Amino acid sequence: VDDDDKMLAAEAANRDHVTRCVAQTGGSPDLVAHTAALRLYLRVPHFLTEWTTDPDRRAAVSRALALDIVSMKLLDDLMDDDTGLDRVELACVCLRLHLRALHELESLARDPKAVTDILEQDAVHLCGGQIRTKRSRATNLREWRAHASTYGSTFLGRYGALAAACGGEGQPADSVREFAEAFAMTITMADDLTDYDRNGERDGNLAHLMRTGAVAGQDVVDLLEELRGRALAAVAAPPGAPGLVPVVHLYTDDVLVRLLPRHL
Amino acid sequence: DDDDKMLAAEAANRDHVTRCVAQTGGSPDLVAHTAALRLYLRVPHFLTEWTTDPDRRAAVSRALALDIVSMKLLDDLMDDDTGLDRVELACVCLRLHLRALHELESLARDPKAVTDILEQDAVHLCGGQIRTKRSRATNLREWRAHASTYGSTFLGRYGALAAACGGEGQPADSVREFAEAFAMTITMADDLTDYDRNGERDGNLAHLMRTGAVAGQDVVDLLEELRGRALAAVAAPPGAPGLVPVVHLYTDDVLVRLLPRHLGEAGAGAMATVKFKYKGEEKEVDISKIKKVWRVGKMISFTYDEGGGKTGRGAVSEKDAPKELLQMLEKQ
Repeated sequence: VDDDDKMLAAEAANRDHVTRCVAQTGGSPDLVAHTAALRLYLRVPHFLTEWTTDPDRRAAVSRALALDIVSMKLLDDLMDDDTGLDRVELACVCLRLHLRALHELESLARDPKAVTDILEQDAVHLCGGQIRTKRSRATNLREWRAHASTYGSTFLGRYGALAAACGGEGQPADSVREFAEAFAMTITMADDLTDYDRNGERDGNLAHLMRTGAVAGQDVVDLLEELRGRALAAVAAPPGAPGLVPVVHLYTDDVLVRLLPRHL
Repeated sequence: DDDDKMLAAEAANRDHVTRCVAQTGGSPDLVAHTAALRLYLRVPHFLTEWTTDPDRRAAVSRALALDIVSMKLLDDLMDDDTGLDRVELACVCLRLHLRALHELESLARDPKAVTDILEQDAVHLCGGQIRTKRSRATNLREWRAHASTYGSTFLGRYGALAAACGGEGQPADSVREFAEAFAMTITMADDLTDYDRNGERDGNLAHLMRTGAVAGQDVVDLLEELRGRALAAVAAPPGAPGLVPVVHLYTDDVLVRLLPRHLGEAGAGAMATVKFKYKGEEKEVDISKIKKVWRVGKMISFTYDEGGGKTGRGAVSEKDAPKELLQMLEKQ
């Protein structure tokens, strides 16, 4: 039973927890399926909980983070209003998953107050950040990274902070967050460079900027290596999460080898 | 001065909400939209009426305002018909809600109480709202079942939170029961108002009344049941007597101002009558056929239309005269 085996079981368990919840609260088959298709979003909680040694606690935190992450993702679908899904179901399922995540996370936290502390702390940065990202679309790498540091980094950083607050002891809180924020940006880039063709995304889209020449391929490679370095550093602080090293290399290399060539 | 306390609480909640919306990056339109939620901003004042300490009362009141408003923005987002920017709506909705959780948790009687209350009936609330839109109500029973979720349960949770966060002397079950009953009176008012203010039809109570699928007298009865439920909750010890005028105000407003707009010529349904004996015969006439009416001691004498230019006569003791007839007296 290796790490891949653990990751795969975690993702399946998170997916089932999510779909059961969506279905019981009235979600239609189409909305349940949409939810089951958020693969990386259902997997990411497993990485964030890599520092949790108790396996039962780890699976509990993982699935609770997955409920809220899916919830925020549905809220995002609701703001772009472009999935064809019923807005009433989206909004209602979004709320229901979120409230269940709050309840599950608070029951796991050493101090239940820490959950709302973390969620309130940089709420203005995250929400005001998402508004500006859509207002003024990015035109170069500086601007792209600035926006992504909110809806990507701060967004995952919070779940990183929640994993440490709900994960028992032996948890270097600042490092789990540091890992989440650097890792988030690597996958946010991956997403941009994938959703260019799969979503017809242009304005503010990193792949678009690379193709139009507003952004240099070497700078994207540089950013990816900076993020790889920051993530590796975060997982090496004590107690340490060595299992995350191959994961950081996997997602970074995938962007360098598969995704970048598609835009240069 | 309860009316002045109420006005100021609404203003203070308004201030707290709009600043929060503005600081998150909500535009002037969105700020105006939330400032316009007058009843939503005032309602937290009713829910916290049992809170003895004024500084806790004001803090709980504004925290409830934050989340009620946030849920109202989520609702504007599921209908997407406000002209507001969807990104601002979603992000301000989230930011307000998160601020409300932090504030309430800081005042709660127990660390898990807030999330326990939000989770306990989240499925009943969320699946209830889905079904309200999925299967439009077609009679009073169905309209009431749906309204008990997005209306009663919705405000009941905030009633429960007001008790959880309001220190000692809170009769939890009572605050919540006042909330659930009052929310339905208000939900009915909104349906009868938004029929014309929004062009709402499918599943709309006023539409069901105009269409004949719901009878006026049943609506009156539901309103009276809700009024009695809210008055009983508010009478439980230690009591919140200040809410008594409030309950009457909203129920009577629906009865007097809104209902008639959807019923027509006297929609009580019960056309009132006068029974009397005239020339050895039993008689009964509709107050509608009644022409002239005057008093002689404790007797009420009158004339009415019998059949064509035909004119009837009668007199009854005032003890046997229906309200309606007695009203014609003074109106004559």
